[PDB]
Amino acid sequence: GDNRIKTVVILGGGTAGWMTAAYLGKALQNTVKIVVLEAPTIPRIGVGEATVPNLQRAFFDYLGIPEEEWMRECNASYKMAVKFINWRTPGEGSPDPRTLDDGHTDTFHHPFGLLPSADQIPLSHYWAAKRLQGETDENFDEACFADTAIMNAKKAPRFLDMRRATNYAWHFDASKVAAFLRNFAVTKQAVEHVEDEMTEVLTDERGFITALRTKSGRILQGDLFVDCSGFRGLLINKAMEEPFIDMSDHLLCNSAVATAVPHDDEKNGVEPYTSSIAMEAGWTWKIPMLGRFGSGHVYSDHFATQDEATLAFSKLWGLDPDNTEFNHVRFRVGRNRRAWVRNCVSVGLASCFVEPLESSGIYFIYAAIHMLAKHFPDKTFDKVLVDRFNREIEEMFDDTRDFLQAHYYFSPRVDTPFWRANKELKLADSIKDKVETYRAGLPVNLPVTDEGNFEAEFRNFWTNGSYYCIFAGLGLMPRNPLPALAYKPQSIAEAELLFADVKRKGDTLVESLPSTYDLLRQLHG
Amino acid sequence: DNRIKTVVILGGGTAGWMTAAYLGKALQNTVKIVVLEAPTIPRIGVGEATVPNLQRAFFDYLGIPEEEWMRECNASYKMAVKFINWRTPGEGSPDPRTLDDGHTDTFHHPFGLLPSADQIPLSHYWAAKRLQGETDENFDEACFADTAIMNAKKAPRFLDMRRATNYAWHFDASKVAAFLRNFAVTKQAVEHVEDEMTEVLTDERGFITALRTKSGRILQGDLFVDCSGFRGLLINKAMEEPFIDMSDHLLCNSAVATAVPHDDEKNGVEPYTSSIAMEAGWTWKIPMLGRFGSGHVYSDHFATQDEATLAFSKLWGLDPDNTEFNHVRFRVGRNRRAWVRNCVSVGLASCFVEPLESSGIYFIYAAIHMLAKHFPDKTFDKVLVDRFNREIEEMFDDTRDFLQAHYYFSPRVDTPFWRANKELKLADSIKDKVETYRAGLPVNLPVTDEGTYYGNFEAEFRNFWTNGSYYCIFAGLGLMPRNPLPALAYKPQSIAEAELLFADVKRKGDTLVESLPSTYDLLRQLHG
Ligand SMILES: N[C@H](Cc1c[nH]c2ccccc12)C(=O)O
Repeated sequence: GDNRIKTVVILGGGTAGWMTAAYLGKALQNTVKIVVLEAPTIPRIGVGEATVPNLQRAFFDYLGIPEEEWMRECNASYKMAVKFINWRTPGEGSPDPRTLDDGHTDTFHHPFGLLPSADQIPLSHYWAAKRLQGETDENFDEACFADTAIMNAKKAPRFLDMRRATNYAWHFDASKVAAFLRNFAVTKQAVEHVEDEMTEVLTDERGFITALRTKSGRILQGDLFVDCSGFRGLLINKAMEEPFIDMSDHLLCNSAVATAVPHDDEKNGVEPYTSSIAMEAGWTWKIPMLGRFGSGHVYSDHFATQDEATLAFSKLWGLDPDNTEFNHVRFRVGRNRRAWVRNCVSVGLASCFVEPLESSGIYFIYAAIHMLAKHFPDKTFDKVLVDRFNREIEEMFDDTRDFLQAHYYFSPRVDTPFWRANKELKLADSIKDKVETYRAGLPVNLPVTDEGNFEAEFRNFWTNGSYYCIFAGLGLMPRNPLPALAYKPQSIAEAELLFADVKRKGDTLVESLPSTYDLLRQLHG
Repeated sequence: DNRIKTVVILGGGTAGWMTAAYLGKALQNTVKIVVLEAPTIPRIGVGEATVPNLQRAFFDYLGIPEEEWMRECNASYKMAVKFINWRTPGEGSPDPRTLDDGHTDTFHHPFGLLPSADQIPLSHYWAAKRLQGETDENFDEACFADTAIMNAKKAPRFLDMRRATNYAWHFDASKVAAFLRNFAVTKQAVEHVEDEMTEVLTDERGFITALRTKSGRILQGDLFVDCSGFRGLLINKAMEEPFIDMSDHLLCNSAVATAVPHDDEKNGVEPYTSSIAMEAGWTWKIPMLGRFGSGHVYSDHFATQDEATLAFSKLWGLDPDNTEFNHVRFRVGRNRRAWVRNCVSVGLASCFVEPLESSGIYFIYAAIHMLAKHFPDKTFDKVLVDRFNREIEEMFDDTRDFLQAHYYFSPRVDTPFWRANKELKLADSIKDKVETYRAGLPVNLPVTDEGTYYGNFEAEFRNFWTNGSYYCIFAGLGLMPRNPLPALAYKPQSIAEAELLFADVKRKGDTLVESLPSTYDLLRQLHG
């Protein structure tokens, strides 16, 4: 016979909806009808969104969409790191770094370049040895990644002839990526765009969804439903009654106030990185694009009111707190008990969320979509397929939640009740174990690759290098060097050449590369 | 200077001399290394099998070329373990019985990673075709050109030594030990003390300060490696670390072995290890130039040594009185902790399973590799020790589980041995993987190419038994998924892309089965 899914209905557009539609369009090879039900788009100012480097490999390449093509259509810029500003020093927010007890600037980078090795030990470990033994005054980021010097000079990750210099991710307008993908899905993949509100969810006797009724009275029948409805979870939470697990016992931020800020890219150039600017009750992103930069103060409302937060946010950029356009979001932090129940699959905010401290939102969507295609059911909805999908989403999420918690728990700051309450939170066992490992001088989640394949990154997402960037950046160091280094003088010496190579290539590239500004100007024909 | 200054290794053989040689290179002559070994009573070379990383991870680390060590220990090539009669009842025989469905009862467990189409391994396209009647081909022959190369007994290299395929090694264990002793003493300033141990001297915390020899000499050290074999003279006896018996997971606990002269002119040489099923266990065959090692592994709760020796002798038609037999009674399991205080267990002193999937040398290499990475100073940081212990326990339990799957999913129920296998519990870890397989999903999908996998030990160690190895054993024993992977029902272009991969396997197999020398002719050239 034929027990296959025939129709898929996706509730909600935006990134989650149109990413799911486009990806399933390619994955299911036109054997399945795909419908997107999206309420017509109330226009909101492009507050900017940041990504991680596998986005082109895991998503746009699967779809056959060249990098330059999609960037041109959504005002995209380059990202070589997240730069953390004032995460160690007390007081009011400021774009400018305060000065540490030891005299150095309170800035550290989390770049995506992965670290070379000598004698199967990463350069991280040789740096740590020299720092703990007084043989260097260099920061981890400066010693270990040429990317740090390239970002300090605001240079581009590519040459004008488009040769790659370094690894990088992307800044873009979310609503314009959604628009680009809608058009691609509708014109290239026979996806049906239904512009209407949902009013009823029709369910059979055993609790499966049979169809969505729209305002216009159209009945969208389907065998499988993707909830991309955002925080409301119109299908997964409301209709299906799957509980959401709040994880404010792990992260405190639960609110943001955002906007977009015109920018003199002639004077200042463009920063090829996202900035995480510390504040009293949370932090503030800055996502440079050609002509402006998106920003949003992420805060806990148990430690600041919306007005306190809006004032503090406005003060930061020196904006008129009444006559500038603000978007105010109150978000869920956590995940559904189960991402997929019966014939309902949650993707995006409907599934899970953390604050965008390490740009995890788009990644969560393409990872979930990738796992849906791999676990794609027939009408029997085998419980093992569903359970293994749910297992992958919970491990993906908890991994990134824990990484983020490490950013708060190991901040030295104690000046406001927010920063103090961070130290009151329990750490998940998983991240206590990794702290203990790091503190003994051992690597955490050693990377295995030279490519810098989505599947390799998904199983080991936050590698040794990323733990060092955050731990060492916040001032947490191992108790001692890796003991094996005391027996390996030849390896120490081999590592000295690697540090020299980082210095040389940093200097060579800081001279030969165009500015982010000049590459963007060339790109946006 | 709080560093370890001296390392004392109790015991030689493979575990002792591999540890000595590896630490010699790893510690860059900043540390004194002593091997205390009782002088060597010669024993029959019953043969040992290995995995492919051994040349890259060990001999190449030491700068020893492949041809050099193979020539010194009568080594041959290995492209798989071949399982014979694991599905059909009756007495042991070298020759495969026939299944109810007409297939011969042989299946291969070769090396390499399976190619993919649309991020789905070739295993899954094969399974679809088999469950849907579109193929009568075995998993092994559809999915690995190596199966055809092994069927013709051809070599994994051409005579000019171009690589054709993946492979590992058969060798004489005692000759590899001898080769490495000589290398460690003459090239790495290791001190060989030929004496028995009489005393283990300890401080107030129970840390070892020195070993007394029979001659009365006192070997001081800061770190002790127990390579003493099953007796665990340091880890179990002196340190009193309990051994966890795991006969509630595997039943075999005995072996009777020997070496068998072989007409390599008539029969050629098999470039693989054979696992020949018997009534109370199984029998290895490890071909080398001129002879083959063999040993019947058995449970003594289901056969006596006589029963086992007779049955083993019957198999090859050996004279059960006038052939030389080695009789081993082994412990199966691992220490509660591999490393206690300043005592590190390696080899049989740490852990054992029967050599059903050639895990002996690998267990040694992995422990040695992890010792160098976790190498302490005199403060013996408990986190270094704990992380070492965690790696060895997970390594062992993973392979114990994989091995149990060989017995639990054998369809055989004809003897009380095969029946008792099905009375044992499966560990959770392996139940979960069976359930995943049975829904058509991959188990332990490889995440790197072959270059990375066999080039960086850390990539192999985190993914040792891949999707391919689960299919080789499950499908080989006749456990199949309930249904194909549902995603495949929506992916006709991907089905078609997989058909080209099957065609590529056929072409490579046929091209190479014609152009390659016999294992015999490559061995003849190698041992010139
Ligand atoms: N890591 C795997 C182990 C392996 C694969 N096939 C066999 C056959 C016999 C023993 C071990 C293995 C590899 O080497 O590819």
